[PDB]
Amino acid sequence: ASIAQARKLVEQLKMEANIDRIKVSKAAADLMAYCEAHAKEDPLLTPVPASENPFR
Amino acid sequence: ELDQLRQEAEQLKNQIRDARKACADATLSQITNNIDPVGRIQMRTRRTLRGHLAKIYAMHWGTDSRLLVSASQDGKLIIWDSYTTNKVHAIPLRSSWVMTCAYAPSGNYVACGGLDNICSIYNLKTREGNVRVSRELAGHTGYLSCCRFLDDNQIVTSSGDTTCALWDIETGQQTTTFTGHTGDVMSLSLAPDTRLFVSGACDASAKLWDVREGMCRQTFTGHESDINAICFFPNGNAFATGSDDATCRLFDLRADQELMTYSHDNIICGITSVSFSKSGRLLLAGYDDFNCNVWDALKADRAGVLAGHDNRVSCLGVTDDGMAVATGSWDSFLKIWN
Amino acid sequence: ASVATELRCQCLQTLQGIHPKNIQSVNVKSPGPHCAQTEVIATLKNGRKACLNPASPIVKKIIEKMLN
Amino acid sequence: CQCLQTLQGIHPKNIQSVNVKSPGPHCAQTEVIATLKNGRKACLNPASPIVKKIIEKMLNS
Amino acid sequence: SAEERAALERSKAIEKNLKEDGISAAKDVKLLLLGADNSGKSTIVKQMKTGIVETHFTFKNLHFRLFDVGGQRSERKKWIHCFEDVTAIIFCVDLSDHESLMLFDSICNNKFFIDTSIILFLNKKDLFGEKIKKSPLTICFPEYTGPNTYEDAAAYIQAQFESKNRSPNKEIYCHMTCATDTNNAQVIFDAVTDIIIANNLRGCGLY
Amino acid sequence: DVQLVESGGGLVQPGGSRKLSCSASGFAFSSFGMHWVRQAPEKGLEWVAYISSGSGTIYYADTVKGRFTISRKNTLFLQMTSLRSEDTAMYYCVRSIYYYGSSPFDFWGQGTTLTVSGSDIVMTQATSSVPVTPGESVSISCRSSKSLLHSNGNTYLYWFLQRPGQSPQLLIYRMSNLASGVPDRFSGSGSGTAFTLTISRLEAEDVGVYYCMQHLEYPLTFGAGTKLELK
Amino acid sequence: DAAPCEPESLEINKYFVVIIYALVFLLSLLGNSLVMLVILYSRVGRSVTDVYLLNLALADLLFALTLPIWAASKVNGWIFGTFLCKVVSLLKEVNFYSGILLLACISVDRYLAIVHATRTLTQKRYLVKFICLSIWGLSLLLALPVLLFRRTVYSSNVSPACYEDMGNNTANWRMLLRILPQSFGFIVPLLIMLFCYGFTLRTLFKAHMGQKHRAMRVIFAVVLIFLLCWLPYNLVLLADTLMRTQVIQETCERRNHIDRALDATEILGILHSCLNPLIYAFIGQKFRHGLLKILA
Repeated sequence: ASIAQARKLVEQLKMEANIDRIKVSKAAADLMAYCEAHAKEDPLLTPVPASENPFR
Repeated sequence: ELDQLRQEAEQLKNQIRDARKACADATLSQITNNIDPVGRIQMRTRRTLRGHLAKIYAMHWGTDSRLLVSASQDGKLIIWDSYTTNKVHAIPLRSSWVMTCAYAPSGNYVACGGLDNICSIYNLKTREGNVRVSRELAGHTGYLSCCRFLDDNQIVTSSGDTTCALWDIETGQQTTTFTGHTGDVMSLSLAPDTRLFVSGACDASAKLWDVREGMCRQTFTGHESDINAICFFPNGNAFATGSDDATCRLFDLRADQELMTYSHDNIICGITSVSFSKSGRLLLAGYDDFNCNVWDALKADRAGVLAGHDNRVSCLGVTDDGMAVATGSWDSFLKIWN
Repeated sequence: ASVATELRCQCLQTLQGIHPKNIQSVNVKSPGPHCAQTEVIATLKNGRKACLNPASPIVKKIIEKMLN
Repeated sequence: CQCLQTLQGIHPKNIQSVNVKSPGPHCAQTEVIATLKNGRKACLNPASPIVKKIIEKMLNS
Repeated sequence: SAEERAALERSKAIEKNLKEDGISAAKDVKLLLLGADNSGKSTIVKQMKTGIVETHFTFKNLHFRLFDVGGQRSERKKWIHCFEDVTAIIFCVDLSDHESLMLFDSICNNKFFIDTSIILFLNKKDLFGEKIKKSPLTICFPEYTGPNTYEDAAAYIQAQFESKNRSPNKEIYCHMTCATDTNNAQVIFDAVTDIIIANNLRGCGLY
Repeated sequence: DVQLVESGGGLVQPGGSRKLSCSASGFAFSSFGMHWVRQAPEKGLEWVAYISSGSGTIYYADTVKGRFTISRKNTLFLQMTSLRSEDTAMYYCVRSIYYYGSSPFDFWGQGTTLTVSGSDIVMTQATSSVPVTPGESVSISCRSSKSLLHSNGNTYLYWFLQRPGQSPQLLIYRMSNLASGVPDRFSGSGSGTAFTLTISRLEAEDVGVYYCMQHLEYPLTFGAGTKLELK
Repeated sequence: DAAPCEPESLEINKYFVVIIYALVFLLSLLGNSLVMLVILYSRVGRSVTDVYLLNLALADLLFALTLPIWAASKVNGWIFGTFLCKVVSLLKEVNFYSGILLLACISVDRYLAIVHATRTLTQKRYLVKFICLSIWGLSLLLALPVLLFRRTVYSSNVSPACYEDMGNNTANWRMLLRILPQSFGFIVPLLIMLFCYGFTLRTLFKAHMGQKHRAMRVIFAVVLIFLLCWLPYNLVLLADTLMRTQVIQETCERRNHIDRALDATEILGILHSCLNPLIYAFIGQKFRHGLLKILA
């Protein structure tokens, strides 16, 4: 009973622990690049004029 | 050999922790400290949809950014016209204990589930003129806490019996069952590519599944209490999870660890909903403190408050064009903020 | 002076007549907001004020006499 | 005497009460004073037949 | 507004229908029925005729919607707020059977049930009396010092149950049933009308 | 299936009266607005009357107001009074549910043949007959006196097809949206006042008469009727 | 033996009367200010009683707004002119009527909420905005004669007053006008309150809550405050009505005794605006918690 559960747990842990990880700085850099690239297409942090606002 | 297996599990966990701590060369804040803050973000209530008489527990935007479906415990799921406040449909539900709702990306279907352990699919474009129940999926032993439409034919559900399942609406049989969570799965969010998804459970952990093979690719655990909401970053390589610990955290898929946490001293209430902006710069999180806060996701500093709700906000959603954000609340009022 | 929120007629009892030589001044008040009936008040030479009946012809004759 | 220049005409309806004086220590001539509805005081001619006619009107009300 | 006028008219029609359903459904009294397993919940729910089990019956022009949620094998905290608007709570206790005490303490001190008043039922009176005549009442209660009669033991159990509430804005209506009776509907109706009167009198700025 | 069957047609003496019935089955009749569309024996279609859902708003044609009455058991009625010699036609029953994204005029009734012994938007189809061969591209055109584009961006032009011996069937609604069950071979386009319907890879079953209709304001005006013929 | 009944006046009374008027003004302004600030700060839980309390507090403040003018008039007569003699009188009478009828509707609402709690008749109590508008309109209609039929009446023995004038028979016409405050201002609301609160008390006698005693005592306090405020003034007015009609004997001593009683009873009656907030609003737990939160 518990033996099978422990076997499944250790197998899942082994599978998860064998995943390549990039540096956190690289991930932060790509997130920042994505946020900067689409800055002009987000009409919530940069408000849109009432002419083009469908909820005016 | 049980002790040996437990020791092996502990050694694997220690190896995972060491590997994760090896790649944390610098934090997100030290990188984004060089960028300009977004400044104050004031959003005004453009619309108010007063149709529901009981507490609202779910909402979902149509893929066209105009239709919205809202579910309450009055027994009704109403499809709204956001631009003109009109109601296009009013669907009576068999069971009024509904805690989730979904809108199909095509727009021909809606889903709804709750304490009845059954996910119900409704056909909106029937030739007979009315809305009819196309399917009733019953394979969960616990309440369904979330559901999402992969396409017109397959839907992934999250239940309170520590399982997530993938369904086939044509036949009504679970294509794949995802297991591994220790507590009730309370949230779910499919990736933009719709090949993998994350589920936040009450065991203070979020697991990264994938629908095709059904194996938990990664597990993220940084919270202290039950996770109530989760949402994918628009890039698809990150997600944010808001828990009942009065905090929300940003996790990176490739870095495999948490990046930033959005907490304030005067915040005690736990998160009820989490949603991102179109560009991924704002993180609008709904709180049990009757208000919704807007977080500068790159600097982890608050940028505004969407006050104006008279009860706990239960659902929050941002349209696909990012024009407006809708917030549902237990006071039976949904408001569109722009 | 005195302030009253209620105005009442200044005469309670009326006499049938008075000696003209003992009358110094006579005030005649028409019916109005403060009295439904006509009130005629005569001030005597001794400082006393007396009431007179408007319906009495003697009062009208006396008024005509002093109006000479 | 309070009545120096007696008026030659006044509206009977605007007169609230009429007080008639007589020769005495404070005045050696007959004086007639009429109190208007607006609070102002006016003097009427004792020899005027109109004044006598007005006084009869109040008495015969 | 070319044919958007017809859409607006349809919207008004369905809004009128929604208000009609709300008016019709506002006349029902929703009661959350709790208790431990085999405590008499099933016995009394059918006395007046797998996710959630709902029972409805009408008594004196009042529709009683009675929800039994003991079939949910999950933590209450994640779905108990769905029943925050219930008029009252009906708690069933098997006298002739510690877990019930803990359950009552947990459900009476909940953050969502601070103002919700409970209706306490003590079923199996005859069985409790027989057990008292057969076994002492100190087996379940180590700290019970007093006579071994039925009346005082029942009063002690009721007092132990009522000691678990602290808020002064809620009341516990404790009634003893022998399960050989059909009066439970009357007790529920009287408790419900008393609770409604108390809530309305609070809402009038007069309590 | 959806079925709209009419009855009550026959010979009528001039100056008399008659009533037409429209029995509906196979759909939620209560939530559908119902129209009456009549077609002269040799001429095109002509809108007659319209009753909304719940009998809220009723509109009548100029040549029909006063004489006729429309009321809606799952049946729709038309009380015709003082029938002239120009009222002989075949009357159709049409269902036109209205909400956001709906497709009005989708299903048409069979029709009953009844034989009797100023500011309206004028829509003109310049070509009344077009010779065409199978496999080629046939383009029909329509024009409007007043621009059909609204402030919300919706242009209200509808394209119908009347096969010989059959009732009209909706093909394009709002000038660009394809109806349900229509083959992809049909396309619609237009700009304000000039509208065009393009048929690609013409087949033998696509022959018939095409009518352009406007839904900007009542009364709804149909086109003259372009008749496409084989060879 | 026939001599005019010269009025008798004491200068001591007026200077204490104006002090009382100013104290009532300040106290009523303070209480009504707290009341509306507490209710209007938060828009959550704006119940029916909240709307009734807003309307009653606004009426009480509007009534109290005219207090200094009346005190100045009682000092040395009406010297402010006829236009104010109409406007102030209209405002005061309409606010008095609005207050009394609003008390009547509050009592009716409480009776509906308590006695008929289980039945569907209590559902009819969401028409409070419309019934409040109707009450305000009815009060405005009832105060038509005071605006239309009033003017400054100068006199000789007495200082000019904000009296009435309807013609030669004004003595009887003002009498026929005075029925409305005695019937639609005192008798009808008193009967309504007594009926509704009697059945509410009877219902509360049989219930089994814990704070039923507090509700009973608050109801008794409401009834007693209303009676103590509005019974002596109406009794003195009825005594004057009987005196002028000659049903009872008319004497100079009786008349100036009645005048003094009228002054004292009006002084007592103007206390309703001050006593309304404590009796109605501040006696509830919601109001106390609200202000304690608001003060911060």
